[PDB]
Amino acid sequence: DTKVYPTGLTEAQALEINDGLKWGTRIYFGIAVAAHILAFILTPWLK
Amino acid sequence: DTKVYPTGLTEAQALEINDGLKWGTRIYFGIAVAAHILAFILTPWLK
Amino acid sequence: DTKVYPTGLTEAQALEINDGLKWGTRIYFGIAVAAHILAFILTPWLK
Amino acid sequence: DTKVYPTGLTEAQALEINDGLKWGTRIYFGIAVAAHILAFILTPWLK
Amino acid sequence: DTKVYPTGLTEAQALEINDGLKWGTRIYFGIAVAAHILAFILTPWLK
Amino acid sequence: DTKVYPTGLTEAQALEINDGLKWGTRIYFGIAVAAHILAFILTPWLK
Amino acid sequence: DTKVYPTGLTEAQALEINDGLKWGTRIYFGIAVAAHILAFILTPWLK
Amino acid sequence: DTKVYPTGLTEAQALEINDGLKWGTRIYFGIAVAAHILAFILTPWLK
Amino acid sequence: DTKVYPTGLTEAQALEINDGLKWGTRIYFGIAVAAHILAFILTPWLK
Amino acid sequence: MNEGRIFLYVSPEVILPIMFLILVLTSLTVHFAILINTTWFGDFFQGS
Amino acid sequence: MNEGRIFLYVSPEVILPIMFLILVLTSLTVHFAILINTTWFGDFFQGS
Amino acid sequence: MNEGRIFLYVSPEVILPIMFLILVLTSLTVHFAILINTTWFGDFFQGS
Amino acid sequence: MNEGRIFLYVSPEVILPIMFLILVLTSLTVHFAILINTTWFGDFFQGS
Amino acid sequence: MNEGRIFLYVSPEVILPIMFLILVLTSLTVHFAILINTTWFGDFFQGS
Amino acid sequence: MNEGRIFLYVSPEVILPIMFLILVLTSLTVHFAILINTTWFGDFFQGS
Amino acid sequence: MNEGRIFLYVSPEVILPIMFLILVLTSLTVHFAILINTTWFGDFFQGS
Amino acid sequence: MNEGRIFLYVSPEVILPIMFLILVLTSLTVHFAILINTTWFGDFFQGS
Amino acid sequence: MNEGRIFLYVSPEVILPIMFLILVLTSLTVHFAILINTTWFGDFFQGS
Ligand code: BCL
Ligand code: BCL
Ligand code: BCL
Ligand SMILES: COC(C)(C)C/C=C/C(C)=C\C=C/C(C=O)=C/C=C/C(C)=C/C=C/C=C(C)/C=C/C=C(C)/C=C/C1=C(C)C[C@@H](O)CC1(C)C
Ligand SMILES: COC(C)(C)C/C=C/C(C)=C\C=C/C(C=O)=C/C=C/C(C)=C/C=C/C=C(C)/C=C/C=C(C)/C=C/C1=C(C)C[C@@H](O)CC1(C)C
Ligand SMILES: COC(C)(C)C/C=C/C(C)=C\C=C/C(C=O)=C/C=C/C(C)=C/C=C/C=C(C)/C=C/C=C(C)/C=C/C1=C(C)C[C@@H](O)CC1(C)C
Ligand SMILES: COC(C)(C)C/C=C/C(C)=C\C=C/C(C=O)=C/C=C/C(C)=C/C=C/C=C(C)/C=C/C=C(C)/C=C/C1=C(C)C[C@@H](O)CC1(C)C
Ligand SMILES: COC(C)(C)C/C=C/C(C)=C\C=C/C(C=O)=C/C=C/C(C)=C/C=C/C=C(C)/C=C/C=C(C)/C=C/C1=C(C)C[C@@H](O)CC1(C)C
Ligand SMILES: COC(C)(C)C/C=C/C(C)=C\C=C/C(C=O)=C/C=C/C(C)=C/C=C/C=C(C)/C=C/C=C(C)/C=C/C1=C(C)C[C@@H](O)CC1(C)C
Ligand SMILES: COC(C)(C)C/C=C/C(C)=C\C=C/C(C=O)=C/C=C/C(C)=C/C=C/C=C(C)/C=C/C=C(C)/C=C/C1=C(C)C[C@@H](O)CC1(C)C
Ligand SMILES: COC(C)(C)C/C=C/C(C)=C\C=C/C(C=O)=C/C=C/C(C)=C/C=C/C=C(C)/C=C/C=C(C)/C=C/C1=C(C)C[C@@H](O)CC1(C)C
Ligand SMILES: COC(C)(C)C/C=C/C(C)=C\C=C/C(C=O)=C/C=C/C(C)=C/C=C/C=C(C)/C=C/C=C(C)/C=C/C1=C(C)C[C@@H](O)CC1(C)C
Repeated sequence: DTKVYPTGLTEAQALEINDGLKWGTRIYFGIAVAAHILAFILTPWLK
Repeated sequence: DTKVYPTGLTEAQALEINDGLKWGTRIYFGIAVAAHILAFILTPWLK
Repeated sequence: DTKVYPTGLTEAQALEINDGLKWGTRIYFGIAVAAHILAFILTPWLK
Repeated sequence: DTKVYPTGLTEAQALEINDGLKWGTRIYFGIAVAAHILAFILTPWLK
Repeated sequence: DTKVYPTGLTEAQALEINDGLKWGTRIYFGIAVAAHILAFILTPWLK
Repeated sequence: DTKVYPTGLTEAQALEINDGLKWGTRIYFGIAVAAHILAFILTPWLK
Repeated sequence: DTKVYPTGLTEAQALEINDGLKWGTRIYFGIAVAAHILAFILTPWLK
Repeated sequence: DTKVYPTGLTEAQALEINDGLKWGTRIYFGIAVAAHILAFILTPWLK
Repeated sequence: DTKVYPTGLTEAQALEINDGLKWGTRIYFGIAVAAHILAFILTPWLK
Repeated sequence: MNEGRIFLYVSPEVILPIMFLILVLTSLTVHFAILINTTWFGDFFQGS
Repeated sequence: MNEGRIFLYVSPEVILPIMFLILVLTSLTVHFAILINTTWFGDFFQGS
Repeated sequence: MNEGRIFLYVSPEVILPIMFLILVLTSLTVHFAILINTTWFGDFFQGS
Repeated sequence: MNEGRIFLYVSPEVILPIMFLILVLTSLTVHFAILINTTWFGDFFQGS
Repeated sequence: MNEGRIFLYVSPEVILPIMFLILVLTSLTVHFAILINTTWFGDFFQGS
Repeated sequence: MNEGRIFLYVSPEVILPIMFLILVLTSLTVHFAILINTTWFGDFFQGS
Repeated sequence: MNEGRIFLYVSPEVILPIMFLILVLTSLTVHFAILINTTWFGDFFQGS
Repeated sequence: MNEGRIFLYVSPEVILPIMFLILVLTSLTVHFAILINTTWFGDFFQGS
Repeated sequence: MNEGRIFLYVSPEVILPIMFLILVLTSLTVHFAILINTTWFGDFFQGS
């Protein structure tokens, strides 16, 4: 709960960074899904 | 508050940098929208 | 035990990193096997 | 005021650098405008 | 013995690293021999 | 005056470096003008 | 003797590194001679 | 005199480094002139 | 004498490195002359 | 079994810029591959 | 969920120059792709 | 034998980003090789 | 808002050389693109 | 003789990542050379 | 306005070598462009 | 004369990895040159 | 004006190796340009 | 004049690896130029 690791961070900080990356990844995935649906509709791909 | 992180910055400074990036991104987006409208008008693209 | 090596880590930490790499490698292998089965089904590869 | 930031500079110094870059960008812009007028006159571009 | 060298390691640690590299090289060689036998059987090479 | 900036130099030293660059740029420009005159005379360029 | 040079090594250590490089170079040369004899026998080179 | 600059050198040291560079450039120029004369004599250049 | 320069070496050590480079370059030149004679004999160069 | 503990051993200042660079390069690579290996996306640029 | 906290773990001196380089290279890549894959913008350069 | 001890002599901050780069570049290389050396996957991009 | 505060977080010694390199490379890129994609500026070099 | 003593003079953190990079690049080079210089392995990719 | 004060913020040891590299590369680029895009300077090399 | 004394002036951690890189790249260069400039070794890969 | 005072602000360890690198690269570039853009020096290598 | 004094201002650990790399690359460049610009040495490789 208080240990400082060689990188200079604690477990809570490292887990916060991980949760942040996961949340940004979900937003990116949503935008990518929308873009892929638009590409399927418009571009001559997958049909 | 008044807590120094491994990068040497506080939360307020990090959030100010974020707001700065967001403000510059909006100005860039406005200029890019104007440029894309001009491209649509002049170039043979999307026509 | 409790010995700090030139990298600044102990044996337990180094083994934890190894176990994590092995676990992530197994997840990657599972996804890769699924992807290769899909490729075999959907592509002309391997007849 | 009289505050040293993680880069080792104060607000006045950082604003002086910004004013310097802005002042130089205007001389660069003037020379670029003159060069573009000369290019328009002498080259087949925009004709 | 117990002597620390410029890299920060002792003779025992340096020899352990050497033994580790040698041990891994043999597994790599075994997998490579299996792969080369499979290549000889399946590919037109050496035929 | 007598102030040391984050680069380790005073204003007099920084202005000395600027004056040196400006002085060398003029000799470079003179040699370049001579070379361009020779090129105009001896090459098909600008004729 | 017992003198530490700017690299952090004594003369005996530097000479040990040199003798090691020379011994490894001789082993490499032997393997390369064997490989070149095999190449001469099998490949059309020098024929 | 006796003044140490941010590079860790005094003025006399830097000046004699400059004199050394000039002497080396003069020797290089002599060899280059000889090589260019030989090239003019032997190669189909400037003929 | 006994003066340590910004590189951490004395003049005697620097001159020793220079003499070593000259001796190595002489050996390299001898081998290169032998190789060039062999090339002249065996290759269509200079013939 | 928390992968975030990787940030206790690899500093985010070193790895996060690397993955941002890799994300940018991968997106540019997908776009370039589709641009090169198709007739459309290159006719969409051309217009009419 | 504040994305400014990325600057508490990644130094702005490391990431901001990298993203500026990415922005410049991406703009140059868009311009180069359009230049290569179109007849105009290359005829606009040519003029008449 | 215990290969995790490779992290007692090689810092994870140096080696782990390198192998992550290796993963990314190797996957891109496999995809690029298949893209270049096949007619499909390039006709799948083309569609119809 | 004051963008000069970007120098309180990004060292000028790191960003200013990078932007100078960007300016030089961008000017060279414009010149090279016009050189490649036009008949003039390449006939101006040729002369007569 | 004991070649492990090289790790007393070359830090493993510097040499081991370099040799890992060499191994990866060498395997990729062998695969790429065989891919380029053969009709099979490129027809195996193609399938039927 | 004195443009020498940039040396109070950008270390000359960092910027001066960079600008020397820029000068060299720019001169070589001009020479290479003229070499490639002309018949002379390439016939002057050939001579007769 | 004793060339090992070079290790008293050039740190082995800097020069030994460089020479290992040189050895690897030189061997790969010899192999690549023979591969490119011969009909065999490229027919040996092909087999029959 | 003594141009030797450039070493009071730029460390020789940074500029002298760099200028040696440009010297080598420029000599190689002149040689390569002459080799590519002429028929001799490429017929001198061939001999007879 | 003693050129060895170049090692009192340029550390041998910085310059000597650079000149070794230059020597290796220059020898490889000479060999590559001979290989490319001749019919022999490329017929000597293939033999008969
Ligand atoms: C493709 C068909 C169109 C076209 C339509 C598009 C569309 C649509 C858009 C653009 C965009 C841009 N186009 Mg375009 N564009 C065309 C042709 C051009 C040509 C040309 C040669 O014809 C020029 C030069 C440009 C230029 C530009 C810029 C105005 C802008 C790039 C934004 C960016 O990301 O910059 C990145 C920055 C760089 C590449 C260089 C960075 C410069 C830095 C800041 C230099 C700093 C100097 C420093 C202070 C010096 C320090 C010195 C030391 C202190 C000593 N285009 C044509 C004909 N273009 C976009 C835009 O407007 O975004 C705002 C946009 O949306
Ligand atoms: C050439 C004709 C043959 C063939 C015959 C040969 C022969 C003969 C051999 C191989 C070898 C290999 N071949 Mg082959 N091979 C063929 C076609 C392929 C194709 C394909 C697309 O068809 C694949 C993918 C492979 C793959 C392989 C590997 C199994 C192996 C490479 C060894 C190596 O040095 O790896 C180098 C490693 C890499 C390139 C990637 C490294 C991966 C690293 C470890 C990733 C680490 C992840 C890290 C933990 C992630 C961290 C993330 C953060 C913590 C967040 N081959 C064909 C058809 N091949 C060899 C072998 O088996 O040696 C063991 C071997 O002897
Ligand atoms: C050219 C016509 C001939 C031929 C004749 C020649 C002749 C003649 C010679 C060779 C030489 C070699 N040839 Mg050949 N060779 C041919 C075709 C091949 C082919 C092939 C695909 O067919 C292979 C793979 C080889 C391979 C080789 C090697 C055995 C050797 C390279 C020496 C060297 O400098 O290595 C450099 C090293 C590398 C390139 C890779 C380095 C590997 C490192 C050590 C990996 C370390 C892994 C590390 C421990 C992992 C760490 C992981 C972390 C700790 C996690 N040749 C053909 C058919 N070849 C030479 C030799 O025998 O020298 C000894 C030699 O004299
Ligand atoms: C080569 O051939 C081709 C054709 C190209 C095919 C090959 C393609 C290949 C091999 C691969 C393709 C793609 C690929 C894979 O594989 C893509 C993966 C994309 C991913 C995972 C994107 C993820 C994005 C995540 C982002 C942007 C996260 C940002 C988070 C930020 C900035 C901050 C978050 C936060 C933090 C820190 C603190 C919290 O307090 C608050 C909060 C704000 C939450
Ligand atoms: C490869 O194939 C092709 C054809 C190229 C297609 C592929 C294209 C692809 C994949 C992508 C394309 C583009 C893309 C994406 O995706 C672009 C995104 C652009 C963005 C987000 C630009 C943003 C710019 C923001 C800027 C300049 C902000 C600057 C702010 C500054 C300097 C300072 C602000 C401030 C600060 C700090 C302190 C405050 O006190 C005061 C204040 C002044 C506020
Ligand atoms: C060149 O020609 C072509 C055609 C391309 C053919 C050539 C192909 C070749 C040569 C090779 C191809 C491929 C190849 C080989 O070889 C691939 C190998 C892939 C591998 C090994 C992937 C492995 C992934 C592992 C991952 C992502 C692990 C992540 C673990 C993480 C992030 C963390 C875990 C954890 C840790 C640490 C700390 C604990 O506190 C908590 C815990 C959660 C436990
Ligand atoms: C790729 O396809 C092609 C065809 C190329 C098309 C693509 C083109 C694209 C994408 C982009 C093109 C161009 C572009 C964008 O976008 C250009 C922008 C240029 C700019 C902004 C230049 C600015 C220059 C500013 C300079 C040199 C300022 C210098 C100031 C200095 C050195 C010092 C000033 C001072 C300081 C510090 C201290 C004070 O006390 C005193 C003072 C003296 C004041
Ligand atoms: C260019 O033209 C072409 C066609 C390509 C032909 C050219 C080809 C050429 C020139 C060369 C080809 C190949 C080649 C030429 O050598 C290959 C050599 C491969 C080798 C030597 C691989 C070796 C691998 C070794 C590994 C992975 C070892 C790992 C060990 C690890 C990670 C750890 C071990 C351990 C340690 C530390 C601590 C202990 O407590 C416990 C233990 C677990 C033991
Ligand atoms: C593809 O497009 C092509 C065809 C390439 C065309 C495009 C070309 C383009 C875009 C650009 C071309 C060129 C260009 C631009 O723009 C050139 C500019 C050149 C310049 C500015 C050169 C300047 C040189 C200055 C020098 C060498 C100064 C040296 C001074 C020194 C070493 C020292 C002086 C001194 C100092 C410090 C300390 C004092 O105590 C003593 C003192 C002695 C005073
Ligand atoms: C470009 O055109 C082509 C066609 C390619 C032609 C061009 C080719 C050219 C220009 C050149 C070709 C090749 C060439 C040149 O020139 C090759 C030279 C190879 C050499 C010198 C290899 C030497 C290898 C030596 C090795 C591996 C030594 C390792 C020793 C080690 C790791 C350790 C030893 C030890 C030490 C430290 C400590 C002791 O206690 C114990 C001990 C164990 C002893
Ligand atoms: C594509 O375009 C092509 C075709 C390439 C044509 C374009 C070509 C272009 C643009 C340019 C070409 C060339 C060029 C320009 O411009 C060349 C200039 C070369 C020069 C200046 C070489 C100089 C060399 C000087 C040397 C080696 C000096 C070394 C001195 C040393 C090591 C030491 C000396 C000493 C010192 C320190 C201490 C003292 O106590 C004792 C002393 C011993 C004195
Ligand atoms: C581009 O177009 C092509 C066709 C390629 C033509 C172009 C070619 C061009 C431009 C140039 C070609 C070549 C060239 C130029 O110019 C070559 C020069 C080669 C030279 C100088 C090689 C020199 C080697 C010297 C060596 C290896 C010395 C090593 C000495 C060592 C390691 C140690 C010695 C010692 C020391 C320290 C300590 C003492 O106690 C003991 C002692 C043991 C003494």
